[PDB]
Amino acid sequence: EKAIPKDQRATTPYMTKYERARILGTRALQISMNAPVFVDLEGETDPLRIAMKELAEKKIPLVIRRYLPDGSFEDWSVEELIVDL
Amino acid sequence: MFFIKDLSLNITLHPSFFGPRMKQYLKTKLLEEVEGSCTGKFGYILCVLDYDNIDIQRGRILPTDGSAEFNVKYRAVVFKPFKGEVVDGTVVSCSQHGFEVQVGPMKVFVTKHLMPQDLTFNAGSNPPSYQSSEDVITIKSRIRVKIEGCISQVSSIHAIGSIKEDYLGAI
Amino acid sequence: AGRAALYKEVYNVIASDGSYVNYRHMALLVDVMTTQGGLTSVTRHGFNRSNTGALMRCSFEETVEILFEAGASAELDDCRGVSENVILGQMAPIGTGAFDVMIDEESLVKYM
Amino acid sequence: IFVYQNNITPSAMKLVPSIPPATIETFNEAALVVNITHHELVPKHIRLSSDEKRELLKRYRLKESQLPRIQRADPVALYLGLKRGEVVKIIRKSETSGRYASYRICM
Amino acid sequence: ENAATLQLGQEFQLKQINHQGEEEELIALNLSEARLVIKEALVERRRAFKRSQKKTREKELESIDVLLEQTTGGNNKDLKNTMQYLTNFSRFRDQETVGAVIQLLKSTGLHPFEVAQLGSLACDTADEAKTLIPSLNNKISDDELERILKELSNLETLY
Amino acid sequence: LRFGEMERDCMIAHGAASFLKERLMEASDAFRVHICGICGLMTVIAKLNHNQFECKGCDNKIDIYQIHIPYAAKLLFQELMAMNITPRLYTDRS
Amino acid sequence: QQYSSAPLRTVKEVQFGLFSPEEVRAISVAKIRFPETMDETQTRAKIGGLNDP
Amino acid sequence: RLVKALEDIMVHYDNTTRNSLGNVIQFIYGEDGMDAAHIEKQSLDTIGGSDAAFEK
Amino acid sequence: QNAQRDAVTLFCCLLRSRLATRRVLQEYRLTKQAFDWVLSNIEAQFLRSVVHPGEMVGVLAAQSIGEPATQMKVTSGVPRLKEILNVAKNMKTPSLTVY
Amino acid sequence: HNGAPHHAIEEAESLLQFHVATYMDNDIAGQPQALQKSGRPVKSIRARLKGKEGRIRGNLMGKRVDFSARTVISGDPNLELDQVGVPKSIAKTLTYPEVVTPYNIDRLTQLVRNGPNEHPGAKYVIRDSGDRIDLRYSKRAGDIQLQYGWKVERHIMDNDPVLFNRQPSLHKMSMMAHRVKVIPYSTFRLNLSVTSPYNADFDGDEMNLHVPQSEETRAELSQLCAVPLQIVSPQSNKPCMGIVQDTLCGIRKLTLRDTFIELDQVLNMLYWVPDWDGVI
DNA sequence: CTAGTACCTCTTAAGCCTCAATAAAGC
DNA sequence: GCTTTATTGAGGCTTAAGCAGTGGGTTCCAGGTACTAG
Ligand SMILES: [Mg+2]
Ligand SMILES: [Zn+2]
Repeated sequence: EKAIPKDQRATTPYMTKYERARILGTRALQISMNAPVFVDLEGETDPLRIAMKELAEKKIPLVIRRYLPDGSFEDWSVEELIVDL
Repeated sequence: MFFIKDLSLNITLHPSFFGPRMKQYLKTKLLEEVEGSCTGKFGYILCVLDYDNIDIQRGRILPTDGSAEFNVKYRAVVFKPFKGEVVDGTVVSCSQHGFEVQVGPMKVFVTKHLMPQDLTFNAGSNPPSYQSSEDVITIKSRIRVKIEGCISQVSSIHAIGSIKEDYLGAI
Repeated sequence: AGRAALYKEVYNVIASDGSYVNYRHMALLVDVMTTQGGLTSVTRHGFNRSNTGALMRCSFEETVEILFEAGASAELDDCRGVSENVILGQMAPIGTGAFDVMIDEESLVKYM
Repeated sequence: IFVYQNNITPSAMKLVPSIPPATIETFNEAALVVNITHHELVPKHIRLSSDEKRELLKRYRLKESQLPRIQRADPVALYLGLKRGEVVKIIRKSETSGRYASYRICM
Repeated sequence: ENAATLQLGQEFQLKQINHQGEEEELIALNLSEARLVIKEALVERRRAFKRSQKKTREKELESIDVLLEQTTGGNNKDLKNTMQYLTNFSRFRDQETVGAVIQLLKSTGLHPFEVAQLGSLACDTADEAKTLIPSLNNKISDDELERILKELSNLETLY
Repeated sequence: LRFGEMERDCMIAHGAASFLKERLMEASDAFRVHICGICGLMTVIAKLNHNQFECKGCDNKIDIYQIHIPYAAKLLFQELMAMNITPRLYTDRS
Repeated sequence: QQYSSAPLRTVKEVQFGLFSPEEVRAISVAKIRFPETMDETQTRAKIGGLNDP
Repeated sequence: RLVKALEDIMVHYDNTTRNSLGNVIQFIYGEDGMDAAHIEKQSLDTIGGSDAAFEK
Repeated sequence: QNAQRDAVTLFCCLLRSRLATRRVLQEYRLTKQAFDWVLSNIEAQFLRSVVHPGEMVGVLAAQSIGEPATQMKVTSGVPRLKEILNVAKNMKTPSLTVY
Repeated sequence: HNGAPHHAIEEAESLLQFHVATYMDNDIAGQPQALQKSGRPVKSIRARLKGKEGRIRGNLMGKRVDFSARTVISGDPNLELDQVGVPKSIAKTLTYPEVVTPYNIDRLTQLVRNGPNEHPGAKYVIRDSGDRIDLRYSKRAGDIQLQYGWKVERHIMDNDPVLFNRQPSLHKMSMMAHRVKVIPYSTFRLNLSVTSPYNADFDGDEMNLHVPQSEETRAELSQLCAVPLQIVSPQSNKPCMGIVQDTLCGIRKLTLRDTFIELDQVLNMLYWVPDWDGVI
């Protein structure tokens, strides 16, 4: 019951800097552990650069759970989030 | 005792196994855990149904580790004996203290002091058996006995029963 | 009115030497000092006397007395505070740690 | 509403709760000589109905104790006669924003 | 302590929770229904494996054994023993019979465990049934108990 | 070096929760402790070689969860236990 | 440090209730009755005492 | 002392500054909800100017 | 909606003061494309200026209030800040102003 | 058990209570403090949890760190704003556990072959099982073949984010991330401007450098707390870090209308700007 | 005789109990 | 009309608090006394 539907979300759709940093770190950690890469690499080996490129191309399949103080959580996909930075 | 209920299982997966087939792989790890499981809390897990309808919740990523923790909720049928119930089984072995009866995935033992007076052990037949004034018991026999006590093991369940009320024994 | 006077005094003392501090910080300070019914002084007898997490107040000057009080009252801590997570060595609900990151199994297939 | 000149003996104070259904408030002549609300520092206080309180809690998703607390003997509460579990909205003028709306619930 | 006097444990409550949080009534099943659901689960597993890889007491036992070996075979030897125990002394072989039995038991509205025992255990006299489950003594009328017992006996399959 | 309280709050302001967790749990003393799901006490007998888990305080067999915490945390918990204060570590919210 | 089969999950709440003497006895595997911290010859720890194995 | 008092206060996704207990210190972060760094000193023309200047 | 409108009231006043027809046409000579670009840039900057969720507002406020004190008739300076933070039932140099 | 006179029993009970109280709380107000056999008061659990030296504020709120260094700081105009000089010895001692991957397998193998003694190398190679093998103690370091999933403690290289801080962290901007630049000297070197947020004076001031040990930490430091991101100070909503004293004087002198520059100096100044477009 | 071995030895913030007055109820 | 009450408050005494980090040089194996083993 606490979970809110996909619509009727009061959180800001625009990506937060903390969320961007967390997603980049998680993607870099996964890539460093021999995880699949969804974007072709043009002579690039740094995990952080690959994560940034994937975020730019919105190829990151991670999720963000916006947690309200009460406890309810709202799910947001990386693709729909807008990267202002 | 043949009860269908929802069970939640937490499964850890390495981030390396992240391809499309991971789901199937995850399912395999589910098949290697629920089958053969025997816990005193939830009893013995019998089977898991609706394999194609299994729903997996979004995986949980550790704060620092790259492993993904998925909480999968599935409907499964489990078995758990209770004191005072009567169940039927097949004799598996014979001994001086009594004969063990395999029933389902569990074993049942009957105390000698709680046996009919007419019933008596006999070693004159190969293998040793029991003779009664109006019943015959051997290794290959269906015996219905009442369970009076239950013992829980790490990966096994044992039952202690007796045959004193009427209509019990060979049927 | 007391909160407004406290904010004005804080602004005056900060600007006495010419230093400039944004209004938001002073507003937050006065709000936290006035969030309760009265004015909660920033001391061991003020906010440290509230009903926050036991470990959070333990990290303040009063260390063992608060533990004894919690034991007597059997206080329950939800571990939502920074101090609780720091002591437990877990990612506190702060910024990056406030939320959690999951995996979409439906987008993964199409992204592959 | 009852207003005294010098002071109120404790006997009247303990007798006041003798009438639950009827609420009686005691005020000092000196205290009411000058209206507090006319002061610039005090913002505008508006009483909220039970339905308004429920709607506010539902929208913001707050409990009774999460809202800011205000003393029972607060001069503003006495002026408005706020009761226990009553939420009052405070509208204030600030330099950073044109106005700000907060809420306070009596403890 | 768990016994036959309806003093279930902290988890075996009369109500159960659902994946969506809804509360439902506990539902039990008999041996025939258990076998049917197990067979359906095995068929579903076989279909899943096939799609993933793409891109009279003498013959039924062999088919069940080979099906178990093909999928979820070899992980544990207890599954085969349980399957043999269920199959060797089963009562109903047709889905219609078990469906009718469960539909009839639904009308009774008794505790799921009691109806499961009645549909699984065999009784012939009122006194035997009463002593079998002393707790369920002043719950079911003698006439109703006799009627349900004779109906269950008649519904028994002839193997 | 010592990670001072001032640095701790500065990093908290920075919002680098992961950095603080790594610093206070990986770059510093690291311990793994077992707690029951009913009594929530670190006094759990866990033979990893035999994979046998059992707590004398509570009659439970398999209700044990492992948690990674600094050695200082368990030291403080034991000291509190000496003072008849029992921090009941639970993995779920009541 | 060593492989463990117990599930891994961070703590979410910490109750601070009192420690009952009965719980102390139940959890206290050993007993202390020898003030000496070591046995004779200072080779083995006192049995059922301080610094017991 | 200030750090200890203000340690638990954080702004959530609802733009309300709340402590560990969840009490709302401010329904809006600084009565504006904007980021402190982005704030800058700017002049308001409406406040200044005479009636004739405002008209023209 | 009311809270959102109240919060951005000052910024709306600023926009009306600056983005006035007289100013846009007399003081400025912006065109359709230029005006649209200005509106889009203003909107984007305002959206970026929103407070980032999860930021430790309390810790930032504590640091901002503490740094000036370290940098630094009527009592003032560090003693005044300490008195204000504390309950300070007794006043060293109490004062009152009446107009 | 040997007869209870009830007189000495009270004294024994009081002594036991005093001993228990001292054990749980050595310092009792208005009561004598138990004295240890040696010339020091007996330490109790309550004393062990009192403050700075207590476990709460001595081992939980603030605890020692393994991967970190502390040393003096010196000015360096020839370093970028986000770039901090690092001694070669400190870089060798400090290490990062980079996991073996196909992308940089050759680089990690070369670093391992170099060995701990050589700065561009490593000192440990963590295997899959988790056991750590030292390279200096092992004479067959060059014969070890790296495998996927392993981790190697490689020396910090260039463009490696690391936090730099000064012990008096009065404000938020006193701890910021910098890109490591290895230098052949035993003194940390940082940009001139970052002195203002750190309040650095170079008069023997000692600062601390912390090296991240995970990808998550590196990403968070690069994205959350980075010197370019810390230029704007929320404390006064203005840039706390700016030009420095001598640089300010030089730029003021340069901007003077009466200041003219010869062709040679103009060309050199144009070339100095790394991002100069190229047109004079 | 001689030498081991142990046993004794400066500036505030809250709590509480202890004092001096004051209006009402018993009688 | 007089006596005995619950209440109000006001200070003495008390128990608490007391920036962060780091480099170094000194000192403790404690004194006497009696009982007992080689
Ligand atoms: Mg200096
Ligand atoms: Zn336990």
